[PDB]
Amino acid sequence: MNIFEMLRIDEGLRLKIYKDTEGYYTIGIGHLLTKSPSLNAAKSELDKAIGRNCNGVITKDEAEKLFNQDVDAAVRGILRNAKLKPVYDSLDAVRRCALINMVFQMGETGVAGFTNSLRMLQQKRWDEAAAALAKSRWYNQTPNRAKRVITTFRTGTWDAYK
Ligand SMILES: [Cl-]
Ligand SMILES: [Cl-]
Ligand SMILES: [Cl-]
Repeated sequence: MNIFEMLRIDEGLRLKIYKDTEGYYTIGIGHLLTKSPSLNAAKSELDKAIGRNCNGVITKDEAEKLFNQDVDAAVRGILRNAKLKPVYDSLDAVRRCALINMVFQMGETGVAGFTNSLRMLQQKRWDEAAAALAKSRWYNQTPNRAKRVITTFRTGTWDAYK
């Protein structure tokens, strides 16, 4: 099980524009196009992103090229961020995927706001961290994917995805 398989499980795969759980226009493997209400602002974002007139529809390969990009972006953003980098440095390989997950989903900034949780991860206090993470809107909005990730951090195993 790797980061790509973990996120394919978490976000699904869709070849036509769609709305995410928060109502925003998405495509492929949780690739956020726009926050804007405009289905038209979304088709343009899409074409900008693919480099073709897509008309809200893409291929699998395309969907995969975008995923490649986003995961890479997610990793480079952690490794560059002052609050995130030390945490990641301190983690084992499995818990590392867990922080990649959260960052792909909520961006660097939002994950960087979970101060206390970050602190307990870095200190290796698994149960405490799991407890704080849960006290979040994130947990309340997408509880199943959240518990999965939260379990990844508590355990250090792929149990929850297996
Ligand atoms: Cl926190
Ligand atoms: Cl809460
Ligand atoms: Cl969920």
